[PDB]
Amino acid sequence: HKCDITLQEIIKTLNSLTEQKTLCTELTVTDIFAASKNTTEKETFCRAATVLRQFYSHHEKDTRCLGATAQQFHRHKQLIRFLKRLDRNLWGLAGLNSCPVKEANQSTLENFLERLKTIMREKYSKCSS
Amino acid sequence: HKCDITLQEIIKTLNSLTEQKTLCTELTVTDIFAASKNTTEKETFCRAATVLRQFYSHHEKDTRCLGATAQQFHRHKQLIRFLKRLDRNLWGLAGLNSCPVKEANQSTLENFLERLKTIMREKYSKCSS
Repeated sequence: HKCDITLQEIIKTLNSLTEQKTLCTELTVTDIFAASKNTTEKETFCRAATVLRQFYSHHEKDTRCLGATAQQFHRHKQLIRFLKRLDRNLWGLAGLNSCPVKEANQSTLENFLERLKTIMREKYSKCSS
Repeated sequence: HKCDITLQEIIKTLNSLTEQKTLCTELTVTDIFAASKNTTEKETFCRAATVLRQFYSHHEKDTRCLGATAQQFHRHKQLIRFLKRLDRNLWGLAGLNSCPVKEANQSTLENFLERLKTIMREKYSKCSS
């Protein structure tokens, strides 16, 4: 499903995420957008899903991210919860579960989500205009 | 040719370009990096070459870019001259001349060159480590 409402759902989760700033948004994921050989939309999504799942799963109980204050902690749980939401939407959208993340270069989660946001709006615009 | 010295030559031209700031680096090229379906390394290069050639060719004698002072003019010619150098290196590297730039979203040349720079360092690292 390409022009599915799942898209607006990924876009809405992306929107919230790219605003929320917390201790963990500076940590790095494998820049699956540093490729030149390329894969395919389904692959691409499974891959972006793969790094995202690895991340929150590696940073759910991370001491560097848990936050000192209550305001910090709320942000982290919001981060983890929405990262899971993005993941849920991207897995079913891909319909894949096979992923060769052969990329070496890392990208901060922040700049990663910004790039995902762009790629998704490209999909969206191609689904209307 | 993948692990060719042509790579260091693209990387060196990229390095200079991403430092030089002129009136025209805020103008937009077709974000050929906004794709999800993907193409291939050869294709990718022909495409990045395609947008780059369209750009300098559309902005060589652009009134908005020519610059008032002498210092401004020097920068523009340096911009145009190196954009041509990047193009020369990317065309032969691709070995292609067929390009379907079906992307709608635009990216500022500045943020475009930064992304090319990243993709190229990925190639470079895969050629050594």
